[PDB]
Amino acid sequence: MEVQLVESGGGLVQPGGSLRLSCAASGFTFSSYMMSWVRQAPGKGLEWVATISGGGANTYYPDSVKGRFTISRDNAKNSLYLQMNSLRAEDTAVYYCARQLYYFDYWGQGTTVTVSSGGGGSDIQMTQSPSSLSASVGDRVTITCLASQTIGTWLTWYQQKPGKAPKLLIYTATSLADGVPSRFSGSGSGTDFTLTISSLQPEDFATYYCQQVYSIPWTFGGGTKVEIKR
Amino acid sequence: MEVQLVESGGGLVQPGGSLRLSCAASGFTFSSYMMSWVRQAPGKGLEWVATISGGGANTYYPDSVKGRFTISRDNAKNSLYLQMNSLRAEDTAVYYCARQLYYFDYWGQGTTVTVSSGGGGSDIQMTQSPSSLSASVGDRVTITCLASQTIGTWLTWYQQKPGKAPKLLIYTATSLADGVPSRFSGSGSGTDFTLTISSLQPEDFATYYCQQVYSIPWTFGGGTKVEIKR
Amino acid sequence: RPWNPPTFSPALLVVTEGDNATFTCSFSNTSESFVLNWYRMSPSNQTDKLAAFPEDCRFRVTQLPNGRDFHMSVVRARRNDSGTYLCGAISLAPKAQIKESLRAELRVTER
Amino acid sequence: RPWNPPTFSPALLVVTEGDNATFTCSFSNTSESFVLNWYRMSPSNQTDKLAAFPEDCRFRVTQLPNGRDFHMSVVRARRNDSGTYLCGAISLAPKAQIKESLRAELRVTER
Ligand SMILES: *[C@@H]1O[C@H](CO[C@@H]2O[C@@H](C)[C@@H](O)[C@@H](O)[C@@H]2O)[C@@H](O[C@@H]2O[C@H](CO)[C@@H](O[C@H]3O[C@H](CO)[C@@H](O)[C@H](O[C@H]4O[C@H](CO)[C@@H](O)[C@H](O)[C@@H]4O)[C@@H]3O)[C@H](O)[C@H]2NC(C)=O)[C@H](O)[C@H]1NC(C)=O
Ligand SMILES: *[C@@H]1O[C@H](CO[C@@H]2O[C@@H](C)[C@@H](O)[C@@H](O)[C@@H]2O)[C@@H](O[C@@H]2O[C@H](CO)[C@@H](O[C@H]3O[C@H](CO[C@H]4O[C@H](CO)[C@@H](O)[C@H](O)[C@@H]4O)[C@@H](O)[C@H](O)[C@@H]3O)[C@H](O)[C@H]2NC(C)=O)[C@H](O)[C@H]1NC(C)=O
Ligand SMILES: *[C@@H]1O[C@H](CO[C@@H]2O[C@@H](C)[C@@H](O)[C@@H](O)[C@@H]2O)[C@@H](O[C@@H]2O[C@H](CO)[C@@H](O)[C@H](O)[C@H]2NC(C)=O)[C@H](O)[C@H]1NC(C)=O
Ligand SMILES: *[C@@H]1O[C@H](CO[C@@H]2O[C@@H](C)[C@@H](O)[C@@H](O)[C@@H]2O)[C@@H](O[C@@H]2O[C@H](CO)[C@@H](O)[C@H](O)[C@H]2NC(C)=O)[C@H](O)[C@H]1NC(C)=O
Ligand SMILES: *[C@@H]1O[C@H](CO)[C@@H](O)[C@H](O)[C@H]1NC(C)=O
Ligand SMILES: *[C@@H]1O[C@H](CO)[C@@H](O)[C@H](O)[C@H]1NC(C)=O
Ligand SMILES: *[C@@H]1O[C@H](CO)[C@@H](O)[C@H](O)[C@H]1NC(C)=O
Repeated sequence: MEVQLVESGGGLVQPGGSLRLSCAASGFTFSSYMMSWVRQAPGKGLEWVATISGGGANTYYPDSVKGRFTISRDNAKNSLYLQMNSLRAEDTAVYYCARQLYYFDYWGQGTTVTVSSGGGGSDIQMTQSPSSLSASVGDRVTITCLASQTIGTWLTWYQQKPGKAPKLLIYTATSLADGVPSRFSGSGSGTDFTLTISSLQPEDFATYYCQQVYSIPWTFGGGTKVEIKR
Repeated sequence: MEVQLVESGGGLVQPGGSLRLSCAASGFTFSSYMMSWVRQAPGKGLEWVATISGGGANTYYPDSVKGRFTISRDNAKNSLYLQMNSLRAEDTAVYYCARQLYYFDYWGQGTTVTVSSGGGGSDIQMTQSPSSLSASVGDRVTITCLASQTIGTWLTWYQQKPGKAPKLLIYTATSLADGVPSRFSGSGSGTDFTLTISSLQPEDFATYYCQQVYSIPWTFGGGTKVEIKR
Repeated sequence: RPWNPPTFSPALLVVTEGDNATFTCSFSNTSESFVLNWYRMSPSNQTDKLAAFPEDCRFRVTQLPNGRDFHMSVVRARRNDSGTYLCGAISLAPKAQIKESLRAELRVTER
Repeated sequence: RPWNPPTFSPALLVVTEGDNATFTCSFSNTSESFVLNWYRMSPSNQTDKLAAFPEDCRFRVTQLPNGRDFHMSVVRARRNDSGTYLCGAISLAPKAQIKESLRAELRVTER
């Protein structure tokens, strides 16, 4: 035949999405040439993204895509593939496949992949307001946590002392875990929740997280760190 | 008898590598409680990674690790496992195993997983000559490329006209690709390279890129746009 | 009867812009004959009165039912809301006297 | 002896600061009796001579060996080097005479 490279698979995606690109070849001994994926941002220049040897036994990626992108090829079908996982805004580009020698020999006309900025979450996003805090021993401390959706009372409060693992403080947003002092208070339902330390103590020096266990994925707050001045 | 969870398996992995985590349980009937891995990257907060049911019949994962991670439990050995495939630098964290009902009551003290690359800043960077230029038909244009390191004569020149894929012009920095007019010329070796157009023609309206093929990552230059000016 | 000034916790608040920054003025009042003020140090050291209890829309004071504590919050805190704040107890009691609290800092970081 | 003035390419150079900006003045010369001058327009809009072939330090002219073209370069080009540039052929063969080029623009972009 005549040498030919045709790309397929492009389209619009949201950040964190998945996309798989196909490049089909003809007109040369496909199982002998290195194959490549080179991309170009909509306004920027060219950057190489993946390469696979003729027999498929050798792969090469730049560091920006290692762990996300996977180049593969099926020599029986004379096609080349690129699996793009957890797409970022930096991945919006035209994706060409190119027969690779010590140069890039033939280029396909490329497929277009557009990573939107659409969709915020799709998971319940927790928001802790105070976000860092320093009060003297005996003060009253208030940490608020805001849920994007309604979670009822399915809200958990964790305390992580320095250098140690998180510890269960309060579950279902009001009930107290065993071995926890009474100065810790929990309240709220639906979207607004509050953790109250009625009288700060040096042993309360830690970082506090909220967490909804309503639906998957179970999401945490950003954490509120509590220093103690004196 | 106290409940104890002990994690092992963390280590240094290169991006795209693989790692397996263990968690040894004791102090409760392991067969009837849900187990889960929660991770925390350095300086950041908590995020949930995987969950297994008590009998092992049900698994749950967030979208960021689906297909990559596989949680498993051996109720005979009272142990929990996390198989981590295709690791990314974002996966660098301390991974805790935890007992899950509708809160994480018991936490292990965590094992550290680090995903990093030693490539750092040993990349070859290519810069190109006038960033853009505007000459008339028949003028003699000259374009330069510069390499951060010595690359011998492993330099390539490409021509990209609007809405089209790059076309190979010059390989090994002096040779001329098939079907390229004799007016294109390439010079240089080591660090400084030059592309010369002996007589600008209307069909030379394009942007020109250089590219080293000496060592990965195969990097391109910023390009030089050549406008046939009014 | 010497009555002690209110306390203003926390001494430092680090809230990201767009969120709610809530302070807590605690006052163990001897009488019911008092009002509360919330001040902010202007660059000229002039204590600028933000809000009062009882009573701008962004500066709200709410009274907690425990009869001791008050919540003083900045709704949708802007970045230049960073500065020095304090609460103040005015005594309408047999003798009229103002007693300010220890000043505290508030930082508003960027998103 | 009617002879045409030289040409000065490219008409617009857009160089990042710190690089080498290279113009190309081409002259189809009737004789060997001539020199070349590289002018830059002042804010007063008349030619300031930078360098001449044959013979500053950051303005070097070289004779491309094709007997037609000359490379006139700005080494380590600064930001304020942007302006209007041109070349001029000074014939010394009978009737000394100067014929300027078409003016070309230089733009230096900041890093
Ligand atoms: C247009 O101008 C070019 C450029 O001229 C040069 O640059 C300008 C600025 C002035 O400084 C001129 O004086 C310069 O010459 C012309 O280009 C030159 O043309 C001459 C004509 O031959 C070239 O000549 C010589 O040099 C070479 C070595 O480089 C010698 O080997 C040549 O020959 C001798 O030796 C032969 C045996 O070995 C013998 O048979 C001969 O009798 C002779 O003795 C010769 O001396 C010169 O190299 C050219 N330079 C360039 C850069 O091209 C061009 O001719 C002009 N055109 C017109 C129509 O005037
Ligand atoms: C210190 O001050 C508090 C608060 O004083 C109040 O606020 C200041 C700013 C001034 O405006 C005062 O004028 C206010 O009183 C003291 O508390 C108050 O004490 C009252 C009895 O002396 C008590 O009584 C009345 O209301 C009862 C029902 O309360 C309803 O309203 C309150 C809010 O005010 C609410 O928390 C509650 O849940 C009810 O909805 C009623 O049962 C009584 O019979 C009486 O009619 C006030 O409730 C109480 N206020 C608060 C906020 O606690 C305190 O006594 C002062 N201490 C000293 C030592 O003087
Ligand atoms: C930021 O605050 C507003 C309202 O502020 C409240 O007053 C403060 C003194 C504080 O102590 C908060 O707990 C109070 O809620 C929040 O919005 C409201 O939501 C309720 C829902 O029932 C609604 O009826 C109100 O009209 C809302 N008011 C406003 C001004 O929006 C808002 O959600 C808070 N945001 C964060 C991130 O905390
Ligand atoms: C920018 O140019 C300078 C000097 O230009 C050279 O000389 C002109 C007359 C012309 O022929 C150009 O094509 C030449 O490249 C380069 O300078 C180096 O200068 C040092 C002295 O400081 C000298 O030791 C080196 O040998 C010179 N290198 C070369 C290649 O000539 C300079 O490297 C150029 N910079 C860039 C970014 O291209
Ligand atoms: C006045 O301002 C100075 C700094 O200029 C500060 O040290 C001092 O505490 C301020 N005093 C008051 C009452 O605001
Ligand atoms: C703070 O920023 C707002 C803009 O959101 C502006 O209107 C106001 O004048 C600023 N105040 C000060 C003291 O800078
Ligand atoms: C250009 O800037 C340099 C600063 O490096 C200065 O010395 C020089 O005088 C300036 N020349 C003009 C024409 O602006």
